[PDB]
Amino acid sequence: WEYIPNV
Amino acid sequence: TELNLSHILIPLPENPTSDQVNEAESQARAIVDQARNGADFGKLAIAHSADQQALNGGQMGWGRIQELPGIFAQALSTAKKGDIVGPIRSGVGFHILKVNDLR
Repeated sequence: WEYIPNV
Repeated sequence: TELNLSHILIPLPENPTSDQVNEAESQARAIVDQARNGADFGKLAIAHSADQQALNGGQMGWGRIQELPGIFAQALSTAKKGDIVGPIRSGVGFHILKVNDLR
């Protein structure tokens, strides 16, 4: 992944 | 084997009130409906996402599903290209994902 959002 | 995804976050603070939750869920569900009816998802992110990649259309690139948070991976089981998934709630608010492509 280039970017993984926070949850 | 890998999916290409984009993300939108409709934010909620810690210990949100019922009013805050209802507003965010309503906005998130409306965005899901728009995205499932042809709206450009990256532009919906530019206009509505609170995440840091909003201006880049919420692009996540290519990757392996299980490396993402379980709440995302589980929701992406059997998803197809073009699918919009969500709203998915977590501590930071409501998440919406678009499956841009698969390879």
